[PDB]
Amino acid sequence: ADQPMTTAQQLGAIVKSSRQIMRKDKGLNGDLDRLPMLTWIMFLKFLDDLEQMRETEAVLEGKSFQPAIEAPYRWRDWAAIEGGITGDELIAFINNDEAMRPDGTRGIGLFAYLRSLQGDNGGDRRDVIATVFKGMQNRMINGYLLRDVVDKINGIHFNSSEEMHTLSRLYETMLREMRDAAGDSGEFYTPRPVVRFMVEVMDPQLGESVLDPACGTGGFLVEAFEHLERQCKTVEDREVLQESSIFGGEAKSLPYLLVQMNLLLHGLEYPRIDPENSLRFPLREMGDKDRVDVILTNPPFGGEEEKGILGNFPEDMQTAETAMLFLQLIMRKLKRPGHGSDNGGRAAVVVPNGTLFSDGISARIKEELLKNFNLHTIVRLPEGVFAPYTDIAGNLLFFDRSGPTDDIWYYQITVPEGRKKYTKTKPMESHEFDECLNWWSNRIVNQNAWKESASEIIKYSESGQLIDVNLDRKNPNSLEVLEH
Repeated sequence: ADQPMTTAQQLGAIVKSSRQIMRKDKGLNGDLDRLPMLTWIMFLKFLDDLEQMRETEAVLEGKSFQPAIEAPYRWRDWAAIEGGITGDELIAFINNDEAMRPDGTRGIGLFAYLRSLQGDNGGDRRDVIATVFKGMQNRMINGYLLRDVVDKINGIHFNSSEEMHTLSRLYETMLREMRDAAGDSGEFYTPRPVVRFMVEVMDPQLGESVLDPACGTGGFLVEAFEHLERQCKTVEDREVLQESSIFGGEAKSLPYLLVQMNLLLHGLEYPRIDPENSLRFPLREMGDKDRVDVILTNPPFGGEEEKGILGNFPEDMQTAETAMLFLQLIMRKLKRPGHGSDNGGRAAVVVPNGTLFSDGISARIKEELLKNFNLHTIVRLPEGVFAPYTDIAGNLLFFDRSGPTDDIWYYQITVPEGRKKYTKTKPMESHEFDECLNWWSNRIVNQNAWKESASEIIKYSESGQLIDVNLDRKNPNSLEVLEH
């Protein structure tokens, strides 16, 4: 019988006790420094335990195994040995281009090794590990303290990939919270129930490509991958899964590293995450070679882009509003029909009310959307869904590239009785999407769902000038439509 997995309480203890050890290291200043430290250490530990499971699996399947990391650079070589390399010797092994290694031989140091990893066949998990470590550095100065942290993390344990994923989830929650513990009052996060709903209705299929141009710590991409993994029945299916073309963009350092790490731990060979501004490329240079089957995303609800970015967009669509520029990017990146599928690509996009009611340049963007894509469903959510980052209401746009919009289904979810908005401590829950899920493939008008028409929504003057595309439509059954 194998030892039980680390419990949630135990993971918390390890994380807190490690941070408290870090408070003694003069090389580290606050969670700004401590959280990336914990993260690379935790990653090398998780990765090696995963590699053990993969090696074991390959032996059972009579298949060859290729380690991502080779001895003596694996966790089991340098970290897992009681009373192993420590003090100045440890710092040297970590930091140096060349150092005495844990096996008593001189060679390249750990970070230098990880940063110089490269895939055989034109890019694999080793190249992603290298990119991750090129974006991190060891800031601890005291090797005895580093060793002490490594000894705590070494005690983490799991028996399967699923157990590992549970701990990864818990860890990411701790980080976000720590980074919400009155230190950095900010960031933004799509709640899990909203992500799962969006992935469930989008139903990504093995063989499809997926993009999230604002993937954060990778919520949509990881959920998409797990959804894809449930479809595998054969060895061939598994290869398709692991070689999936999965793309992301994320501007924030730690989240950028976290999405790459989690996808690698899920078995994706090459998460393709761009750390720079997703809006920086000329849409007009984009073509079929650039397009994807599925887009799952919660772009920013607000903000403005610098003027240099605007030049990348059509002359009549140069709004500085980030949320609207992302909408154009997403439209551009959907596969056109007749390129592997009949409907072309499909997108699910979280937008604020402002996107819906906006006018001017935004109306032109929405006209283009309605004329060239099928915006078949808009699900409208209660205020508070994104608490505590903002109480603003959210909406989910579902569109594909099949052709122009005709009828648009609206579906409004209401906050449970007696409450007016969700809260951090009382968040929205998955069961609340059940009614919508069942309705999705059995659409009828009712208390929550109604139809609008694109030709009614888009308004032109007699000259044919565009006057309005207002998608902020209210539930005709609601009382706001009754007594205004």
